[PDB]
Amino acid sequence: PPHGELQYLGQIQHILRCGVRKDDRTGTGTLSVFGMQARYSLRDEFPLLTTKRVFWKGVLEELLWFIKGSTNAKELSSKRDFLDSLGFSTREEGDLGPVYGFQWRHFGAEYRDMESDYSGQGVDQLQRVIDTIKTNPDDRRIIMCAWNPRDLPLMKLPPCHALCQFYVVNSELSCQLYQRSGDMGLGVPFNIASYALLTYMIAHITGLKPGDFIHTLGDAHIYLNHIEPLKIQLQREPRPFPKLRILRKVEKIDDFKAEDFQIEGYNPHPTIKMEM
Amino acid sequence: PPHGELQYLGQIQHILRCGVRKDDRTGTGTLSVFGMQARYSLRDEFPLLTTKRVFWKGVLEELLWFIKGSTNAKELSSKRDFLDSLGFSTREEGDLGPVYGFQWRHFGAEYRDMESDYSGQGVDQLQRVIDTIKTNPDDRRIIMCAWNPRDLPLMKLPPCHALCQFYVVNSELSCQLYQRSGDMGLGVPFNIASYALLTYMIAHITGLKPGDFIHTLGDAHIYLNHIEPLKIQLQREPRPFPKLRILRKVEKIDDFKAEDFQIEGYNPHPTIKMEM
Repeated sequence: PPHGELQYLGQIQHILRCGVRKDDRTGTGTLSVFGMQARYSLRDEFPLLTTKRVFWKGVLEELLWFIKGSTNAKELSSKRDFLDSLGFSTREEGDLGPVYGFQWRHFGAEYRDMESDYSGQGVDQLQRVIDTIKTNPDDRRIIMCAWNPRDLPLMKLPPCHALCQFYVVNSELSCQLYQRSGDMGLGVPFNIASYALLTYMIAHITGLKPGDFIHTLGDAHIYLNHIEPLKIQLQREPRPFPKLRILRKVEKIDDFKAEDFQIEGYNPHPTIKMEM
Repeated sequence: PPHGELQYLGQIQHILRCGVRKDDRTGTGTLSVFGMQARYSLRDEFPLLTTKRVFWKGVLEELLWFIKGSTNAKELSSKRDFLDSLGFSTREEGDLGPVYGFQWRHFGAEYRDMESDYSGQGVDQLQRVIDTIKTNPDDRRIIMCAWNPRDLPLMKLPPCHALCQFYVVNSELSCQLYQRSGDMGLGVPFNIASYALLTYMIAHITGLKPGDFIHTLGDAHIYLNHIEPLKIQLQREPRPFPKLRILRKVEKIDDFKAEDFQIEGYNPHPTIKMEM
């Protein structure tokens, strides 16, 4: 049964062979393919890519900050145009505005500052997911969306960047992430690990077992400057994925802490430095 | 190069072989797989399935009614629980409430009745798509969403049922539809034809050529009562897809009429009656 990272590598190769030159907002050209999908088993394995070292502690710490609903850059620990819409003095103090996990936990709420009490304000998308999984696991609407923060100033009712759908059958929790664009070199590996981790978390608090992570892309692209390192990455053979262990029984999504998680059996190839 | 309908047939076969029993809101069991994708070329062909006759005039007429933004059932020509939320006398007169194409043309507007003037109210998702294609064809946000009408009474900020993303490169317009659930027997063939048609329309008014239609599903399912007819459908060999012809030059999406369209070379297998 073939290693799932083989799908990611096949996608990179497909884009290098059949992608077309397409310009992005940031000047930089890309090689682009529209519409792709890969499926990663979460059953007794965790799809942290092995053809280069992925910084999983960073992935974890950023996901926890998302889960908190924080809009304070200071709060994002050691592990873009949107800033122009902010005031100077609030920006200086680390206040990002109503972005990222604010949308997950207070979707539609009116933002005051990064220190305001938003309890009870807006839709808690994340708790809605967890609650639906418990009240009706057959539901087809177990959906959570994220917005690129730069979009929120630009227009009325901007589309999401990412739509994440959960699914339950036979005691297994699966997750499908649709992303309108994905950078294959940097973003995608990170997003895979990040949503796979979220799925492990939610499965843990709802008493289910992780099933599959399905990653679907709109504009799947490779920045011109990542072409040569990706060509080299394609020559590396994947190693069996590692396992992820959750180290205590946790009951609410807000109680998880970075120390609750351990990776084991992770044997990646060396780090590839890709330049944003 | 293999016939694209082969993908749809492979999906049906996959669900029959590997799908699991899953119950749906309507009682009825289904065989379910989470996460699938198929790609249909629109380049000099139109993916109207050939392994059974698809009612394309109905597909066309319903899409035109959507495009109109109509909420009047009477207006939907010859070719569910949500009604319970409506008043008796408005319902009787055919007024469906702020549903279907109302969302496409007046997203977020406050609904009065089916005869009110909504010009200038809400976000015109469809014109926004067309406008972005003309102002920035590289954009990754060329997105239009549809909601299952039954959801709008149920909750604050319900998720979409369908997210449709367009993409432009080299003078070609492609479309990806993500659907959170798809009934393989009835819904999917219809949705394929419907969004492929929309893509032809938009391409025509923006001066592009149709590229690919990508269909992505969350809960891809087969109702228990469709199993035996689908098993028989799987034994039929697809015939080359037909072509679609747009018969005059049309400039605005609202000007299209059912008579502007002709199918040619359509040689389907006989009709399969699938019972909703």
